[PDB]
Amino acid sequence: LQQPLDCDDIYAQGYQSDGVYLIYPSGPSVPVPVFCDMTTEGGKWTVFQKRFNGSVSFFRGWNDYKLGFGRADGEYWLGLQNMHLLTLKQKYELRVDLEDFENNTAYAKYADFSISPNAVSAEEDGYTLFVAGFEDGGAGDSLSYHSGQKFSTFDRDQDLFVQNCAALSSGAFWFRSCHFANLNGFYLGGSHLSYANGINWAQWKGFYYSLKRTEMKIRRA
Amino acid sequence: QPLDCDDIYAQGYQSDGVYLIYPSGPSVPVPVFCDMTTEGGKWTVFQKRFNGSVSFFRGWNDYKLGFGRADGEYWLGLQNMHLLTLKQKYELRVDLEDFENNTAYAKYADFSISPNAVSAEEDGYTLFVAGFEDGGAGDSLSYHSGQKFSTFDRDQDLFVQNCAALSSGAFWFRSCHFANLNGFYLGGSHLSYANGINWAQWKGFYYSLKRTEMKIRRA
Amino acid sequence: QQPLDCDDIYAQGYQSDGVYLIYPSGPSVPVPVFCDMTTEGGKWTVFQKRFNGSVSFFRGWNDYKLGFGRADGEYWLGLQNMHLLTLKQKYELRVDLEDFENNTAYAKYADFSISPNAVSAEEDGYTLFVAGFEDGGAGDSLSYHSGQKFSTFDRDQDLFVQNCAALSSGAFWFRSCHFANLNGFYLGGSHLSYANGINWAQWKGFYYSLKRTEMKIRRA
Amino acid sequence: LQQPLDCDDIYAQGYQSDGVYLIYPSGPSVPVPVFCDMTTEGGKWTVFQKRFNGSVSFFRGWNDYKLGFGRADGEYWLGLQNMHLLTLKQKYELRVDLEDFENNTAYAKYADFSISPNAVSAEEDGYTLFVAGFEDGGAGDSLSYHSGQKFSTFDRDQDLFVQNCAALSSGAFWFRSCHFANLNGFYLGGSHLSYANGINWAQWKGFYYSLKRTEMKIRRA
Amino acid sequence: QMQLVQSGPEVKKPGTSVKVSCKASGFTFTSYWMHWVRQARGQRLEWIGVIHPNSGNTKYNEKFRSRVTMTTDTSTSTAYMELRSLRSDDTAVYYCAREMWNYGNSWYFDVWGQGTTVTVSSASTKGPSVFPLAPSSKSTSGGTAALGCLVKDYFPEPVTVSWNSGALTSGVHTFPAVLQSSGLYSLSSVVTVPSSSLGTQTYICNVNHKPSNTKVDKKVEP
Amino acid sequence: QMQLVQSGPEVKKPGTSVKVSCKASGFTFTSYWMHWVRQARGQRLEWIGVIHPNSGNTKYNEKFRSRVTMTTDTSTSTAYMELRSLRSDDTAVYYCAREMWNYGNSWYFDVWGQGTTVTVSSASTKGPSVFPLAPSSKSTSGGTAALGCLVKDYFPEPVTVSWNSGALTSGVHTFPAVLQSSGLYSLSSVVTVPSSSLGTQTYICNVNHKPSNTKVDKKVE
Amino acid sequence: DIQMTQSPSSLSASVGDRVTITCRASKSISKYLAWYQQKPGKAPELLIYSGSTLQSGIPARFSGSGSGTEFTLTISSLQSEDFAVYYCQQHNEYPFTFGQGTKLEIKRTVAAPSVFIFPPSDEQLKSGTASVVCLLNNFYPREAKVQWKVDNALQSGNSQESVTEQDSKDSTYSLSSTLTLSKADYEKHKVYACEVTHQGLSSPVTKSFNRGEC
Amino acid sequence: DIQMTQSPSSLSASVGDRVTITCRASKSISKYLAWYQQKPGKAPELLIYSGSTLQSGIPARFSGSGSGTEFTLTISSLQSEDFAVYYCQQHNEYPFTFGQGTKLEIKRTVAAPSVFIFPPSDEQLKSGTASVVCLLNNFYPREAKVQWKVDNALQSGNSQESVTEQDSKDSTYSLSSTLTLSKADYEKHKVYACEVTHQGLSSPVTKSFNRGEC
Ligand SMILES: [Ca+2]
Ligand SMILES: [Ca+2]
Ligand SMILES: [Ca+2]
Ligand SMILES: [Ca+2]
Repeated sequence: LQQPLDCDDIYAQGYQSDGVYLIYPSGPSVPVPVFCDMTTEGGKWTVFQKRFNGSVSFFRGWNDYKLGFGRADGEYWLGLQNMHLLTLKQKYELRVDLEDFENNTAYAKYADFSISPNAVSAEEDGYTLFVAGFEDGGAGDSLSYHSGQKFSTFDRDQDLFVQNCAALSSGAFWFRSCHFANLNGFYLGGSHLSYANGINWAQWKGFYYSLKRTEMKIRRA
Repeated sequence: QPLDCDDIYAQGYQSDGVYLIYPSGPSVPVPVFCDMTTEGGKWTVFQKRFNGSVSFFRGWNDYKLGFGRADGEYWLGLQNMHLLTLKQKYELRVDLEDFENNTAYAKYADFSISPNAVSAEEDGYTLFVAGFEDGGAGDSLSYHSGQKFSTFDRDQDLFVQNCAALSSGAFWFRSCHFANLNGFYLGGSHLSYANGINWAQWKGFYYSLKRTEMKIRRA
Repeated sequence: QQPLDCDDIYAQGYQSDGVYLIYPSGPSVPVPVFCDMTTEGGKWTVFQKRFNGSVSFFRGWNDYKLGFGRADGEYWLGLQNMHLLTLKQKYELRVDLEDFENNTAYAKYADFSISPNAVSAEEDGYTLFVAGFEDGGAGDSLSYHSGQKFSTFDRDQDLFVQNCAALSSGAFWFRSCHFANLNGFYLGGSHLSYANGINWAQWKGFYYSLKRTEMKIRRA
Repeated sequence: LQQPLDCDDIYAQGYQSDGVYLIYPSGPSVPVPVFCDMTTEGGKWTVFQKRFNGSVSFFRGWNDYKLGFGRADGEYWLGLQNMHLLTLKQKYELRVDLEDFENNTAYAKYADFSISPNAVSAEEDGYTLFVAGFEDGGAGDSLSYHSGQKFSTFDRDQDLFVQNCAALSSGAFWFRSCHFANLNGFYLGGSHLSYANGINWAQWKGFYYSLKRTEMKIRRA
Repeated sequence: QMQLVQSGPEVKKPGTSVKVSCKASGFTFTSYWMHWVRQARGQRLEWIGVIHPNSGNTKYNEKFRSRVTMTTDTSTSTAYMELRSLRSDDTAVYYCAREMWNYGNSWYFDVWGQGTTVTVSSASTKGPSVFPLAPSSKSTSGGTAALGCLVKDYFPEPVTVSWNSGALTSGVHTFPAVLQSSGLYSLSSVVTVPSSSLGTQTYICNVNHKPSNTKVDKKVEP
Repeated sequence: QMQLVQSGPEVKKPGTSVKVSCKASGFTFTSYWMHWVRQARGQRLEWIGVIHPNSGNTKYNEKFRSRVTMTTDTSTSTAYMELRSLRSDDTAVYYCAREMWNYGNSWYFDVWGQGTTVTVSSASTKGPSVFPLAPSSKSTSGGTAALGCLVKDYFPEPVTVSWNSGALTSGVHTFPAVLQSSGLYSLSSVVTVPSSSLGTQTYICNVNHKPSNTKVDKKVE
Repeated sequence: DIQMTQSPSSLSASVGDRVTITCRASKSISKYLAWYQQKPGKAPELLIYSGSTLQSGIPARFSGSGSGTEFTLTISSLQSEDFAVYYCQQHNEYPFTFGQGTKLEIKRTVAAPSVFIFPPSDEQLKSGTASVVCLLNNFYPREAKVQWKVDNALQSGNSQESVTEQDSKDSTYSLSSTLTLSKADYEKHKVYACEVTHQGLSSPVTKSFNRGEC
Repeated sequence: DIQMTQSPSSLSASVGDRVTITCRASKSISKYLAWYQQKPGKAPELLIYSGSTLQSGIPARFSGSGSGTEFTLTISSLQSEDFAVYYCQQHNEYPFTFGQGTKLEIKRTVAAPSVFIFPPSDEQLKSGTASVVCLLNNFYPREAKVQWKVDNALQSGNSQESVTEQDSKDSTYSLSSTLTLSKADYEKHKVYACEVTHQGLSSPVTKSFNRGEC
């Protein structure tokens, strides 16, 4: 009769095998399934982003990115509203884990992470992204450039660019003039001669390289 | 609050009839008919047909929110169905009857709508059914497992044509159905192909059943 | 613990008729209503009040779904709210009427429901159902309306080629056209126009607009 | 267990430091963050209105004022819908606290306060404001003039004036013929030659003086 | 019934720490705020601080920070207060008090414990020395004379004085103890009796000092 | 207070099984993870495995799988660890320890039991034979000579040595016991005393071997 | 920060009288104040709160008023249970100060003190210390003054006094003053006397003795 | 998999000094490491965790640093409570290894061992076994070596020794070496002697006796 709203609670419930689990970010009325990485760096990771097959297209609309889309098994996106509910009621830490086509792994951690924190309405505030202190892993620091930016899609242009950077990048992200990280770009599978439109982490493999796997993890403070 | 009808059994009600359950939450209920008699009872019914009066050739929105009367023929609604299957594991039973005073059924151990899907809409409310226990009728639904729900509004089927339109109904269609329990109520045999309430394995594609209802119970 | 209807409020321990909070949706949000705990044993939930004529009831389909007005004075509880009550309990109807000659009348119906046992009220148009009728001062107009979807100038559900809701200057579960138009225009007495005021056909005919009007509901 | 819907509940939860807190006025499904003044007059104050920096513009539309807008940290407006949920299920006391640019403080208290009380729908009723018995602080009684008036914006003119008093006043308020208090006016920062279009409390500093800080507080009965 | 049961008294040397417990009954311990207040004898009460058991949040008085720390055991419904470094002036009675709730200012205490008298001093536990206060014909006013006992130099409080094993009570006046400059307490107990009855009746004051386990009976003669 | 109470010591033959209990008090047993660790004397600590009481999920060390099985009795707040087939090298002190939670890696043990010394050996319980270590004029350095007792051939540990029923403590040195090749233990206990006091003062060592219930008093001259 | 000073320090009245106590604030404290009633050797009990509102179970004769810097507590007609010490608390701000305390005592008829002087016992003088005691038995009002004179020389800094609480039967106080000197200091002088000043006397009474007189 | 090797194996320092202990990792272990403090015959207590963060209640003088393969534990100024054994744990991966253990002992002044030799008692010799004991009393540093000589012939594999832990009062160790031979073998030879080598001595001391000297 007691509900786990995040996946660090599931660690406290007594479950440590990484897999699909039900958490109640809204309330006990309706759950939403997610995949949790209980193995990496002590575990307790809630995953709001997974990509590896390239099958699911992430060039979706503002509504699909608000409500969430995909399968908790494979590639998916948890949904901006859900993300806002978690970060609203608890303080969270970010880790992103990346992999290229050369059997190399990398990552980057951010101490604080929140979507539109202390915003009375996420819509009005555009679901701004905030990230603070950055601890270096394999990859560099791309997200600090994005902090303070509303989430943008080809439906809703919030970026600071005259053009629609979400449209030019074939993805969705908290864009500024334009991204240093486009983890929702098109899965071009390796190197590409086009500019900054694939799943790109600028500081690790530049703008002309599309990763193979991608997932963004979240844990309690 | 009872979110399913097996809870209602625990609430203290055992007469089969119309009952209120709260699948979303305590805010809004939705009435259903429960078969507390069949095989010990505790069945939640998301599908009823017998009179033929209510037409099931409806749109995707009616099938998402549900349509009909819990007394007679109705469809509970795909969203409601998803809320149940999302938070508990369920068993499937479908009960059929022809115009020759014969009964049949088929049971499936596991049953889920869009399982482990962050949003049912995006997944098209896929149907999943696992281990099948044979009753009177054959196994038609195993052919449908893994297919999104399709209507003449929204074609999700694997067929170049709109199989929902050709079948005069809505179902989790593949190339085309072996079971169209929402087809047109043609009431007996029909010369048209696979457009009535048809269970292929029991009475073929050219026979429209008289009664039909799809039941659900906890694990 | 939350009272979802007003017969619960009787059980809560409150018997003075007035405005009260009940939770038909759930404990999340209440909706205030006025309850007539005096008339015929009390426990009446009121989903309709009219007397001043100030509030105009010629509203749209959306206002009649969500409800409109003040629980103190004239108001309409809302078709959705009403359906929530009638969906989870069996209810009795009483309507109490008054003319401009200091006369009172009423009519009672044993069963009353809005789209009973309907998986979705919108799809069914919030049909009205009334069964056995017990006569008070006024006649039986509502039995003519049973089985009819609720109609407004926004949404015409009536059985008439014209828009009977538009011709009647009100909203009701219209058929070919009403015998009861309790949401018509408050013409305050007699009127030479046909069947457009607050009219109870069987009590004061089609050319008489009542002074006060209220429709009450109690558990079975 | 039950959720704290107001901030007097939070006092009972065991938190007395004034800051940002989550309360659930709708239900356990979705919270809304608010700032609570646990210091002033014993505390337990829920704040539905904050202004001081002048950064956030309060000349917004009816939709932003219904759902709420701003940051619970700095300046914000909680949103009339939420305000209606609180006043609907509990009886509340009002306090508004003001400060000018001359290092002076003032306030006014109203015993009862409600948004659209006993209204079957707050929207239809225009979120009418009701305030009762007034205890004098530094400022006079300006809100008693406004009781019974629907909330008006340049989107929705509900005021009793032929003109658009919301538009002429550069703000949103429960306007009558026109305000004696426009705490959502334009942040004109001191004295101004224009008429009754800044943050004005008529009875304290008149119509030609715009206050520096402003916040309208609510506590249980 | 709503009751707060504090710990017994403690005697501590300067610089040491004391830990006072206060157990609650008759009300849900997690719902109400808990306050700690001390009352120096014949002086103004000083508010120590506040703690809520459910959240554990604390708010101390500015002057007592770094010295006092408050904790709560939710399982046993007990609230603890501990003053780390003690000081001779901290000698006072320490109370635990519950803040009622009341739709507004609140911040007033409706239910209290019953005192934990804390004594801090560098003196060591010492027994009393009883001395008679003999009556005389010069101290006789009419037909009533007075006699007494001087219970001098003892530590710590308290000592109990009774006359003839409690058989004599009328006319007795046992005075409040005084703290002398040596750090030890001293009091006197007197009783008025008829000057005629001095010859026949025997008068004995019974002094009992439990901290050192000293029972003494002293007879008085003119 | 938060305490973990382990079972007493056990002596087992090779190939048999031992079952160690560990009872919890002062904290909700179902909330925290429980770890099992062994410390061979003067050697590197070995982590056995983990079990959570609420879920019953287990994760063992690779080398101990098939041999160790963990269970928990929720009603009594007790945690059990059982090693099925024992081996002479498994002689060590076995601890039960709780993993704290701490918004991250956790997986470190903040509260420990107090040891269950487990001895595995084919030797049988045998009582000691006490022998005097007499002082002499040749073992006298100036005015202080040394004497002692040799508590030889006993099994299992422990044995307690005291001089004059504990009345003599200054100068005493009871050495740690040694395991001889015969499988039995042997120690020596000495004390330095003035050579002049040998004539008047009597020295008696009191050896107590509780496993066999042997109390012995031996005088030295 | 926010001192609280009560007045009067001591007030004496009889049953049935109207009594008033005042609590003063150094700085503006707003509407919010609370009063307590402490019986001897008991925990304080709360009476009034927020200046004028009384707690449940408190008699109607208790009533509070005031705002800003000055506050007052009044009782319509006293009763035997009402006599105690009353304390005023700060209540508005979070430093939380308390009032100095006001003694409410019963008023009886003025009575003079019966004075007795007790020399040092021979047991004391053996130890090396001498204590002279001066008793003022059953007297009202509480206000009294004792002065020690050795060889007609006033003494200070070497005498301590104690006052018993008001008696239950006759409502009279009693005072004991102890003059502690060493053996040598006691023997150098001859005449010892305690001088009592009290309202019931015209001129101060002197009870005296000489060393080895009795 | 993920071995842990601590250094130094044994460290000796005095009060007030700055001390540093190091834990080494075989494979990259990331930020995560923890340290423990185990007193003799007690359960370990956790000090540092995740490499650099200390547990609540632990003194401020404890501090940890390092990342990757190398880690360090440092104490600003020692105290008497600090002397114990310190252990390093793996913490990052789930095989979970521990560190070899580091002895932290107090350092005193070099003192030579008072050597005494004890022949076998007549009670022993009756049973059929003889044990010769060599005591090295109150000596520092801990490092010492004892060699048994029977008829000036070195012995090995038949002698066992035990060392008491560091004394509390004078911080000196003590060593007891037992040479166990049979009755017949003991009687074949005559002179038995234990040869002590220690830092405080120039050349090894020899304490001896003769069989049947009595
Ligand atoms: Ca743009
Ligand atoms: Ca198709
Ligand atoms: Ca029509
Ligand atoms: Ca206007």
